[PDB]
Amino acid sequence: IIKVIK
Amino acid sequence: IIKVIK
Amino acid sequence: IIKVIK
Amino acid sequence: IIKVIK
Amino acid sequence: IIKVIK
Amino acid sequence: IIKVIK
Amino acid sequence: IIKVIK
Amino acid sequence: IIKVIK
Amino acid sequence: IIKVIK
Amino acid sequence: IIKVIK
Amino acid sequence: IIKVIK
Amino acid sequence: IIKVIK
Amino acid sequence: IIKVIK
Amino acid sequence: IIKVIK
Amino acid sequence: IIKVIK
Amino acid sequence: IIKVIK
Amino acid sequence: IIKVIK
Amino acid sequence: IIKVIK
Repeated sequence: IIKVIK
Repeated sequence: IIKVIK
Repeated sequence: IIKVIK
Repeated sequence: IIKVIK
Repeated sequence: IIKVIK
Repeated sequence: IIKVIK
Repeated sequence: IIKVIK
Repeated sequence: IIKVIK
Repeated sequence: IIKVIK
Repeated sequence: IIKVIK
Repeated sequence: IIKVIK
Repeated sequence: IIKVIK
Repeated sequence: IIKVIK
Repeated sequence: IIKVIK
Repeated sequence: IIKVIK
Repeated sequence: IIKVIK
Repeated sequence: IIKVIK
Repeated sequence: IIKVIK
C-alpha cells in the first residue's frame, strides 16, 4: 500500500 | 495498491 | 490497483 | 485495475 | 480494467 | 504501508 | 509502516 | 514504524 | 519505532 | 501510457 | 506512465 | 511513473 | 516515481 | 521516489 | 526518497 | 531519505 | 536521513 | 541522521 499526495 | 494525487 | 489523479 | 484522471 | 479520463 | 504528503 | 509529511 | 514531519 | 519532527 | 502484461 | 507485469 | 512487477 | 517488486 | 522489494 | 527491502 | 532492510 | 537494518 | 542495526 502506497499513498502519495503532492 | 497505489494511490497518487498531484 | 492503481489510481492516479493529476 | 488502473484508473487515471488528468 | 483500465479507465482513463483526460 | 507508505504514506507521503508533500 | 512509513509516514512522511513535508 | 517511521514517522517524520518536516 | 522512529519519530522525528523538524 | 499504460502497458500491462498478465 | 504505468507499466505492470503480473 | 509507476512500475510494478508481481 | 514508484517502483515495486513483489 | 519510492522503491520497494518484497 | 524511500527505499525498502523486506 | 529513508532506507530500510528487514 | 534514516537508515535501518533488522 | 539516524542509523540503526538490530
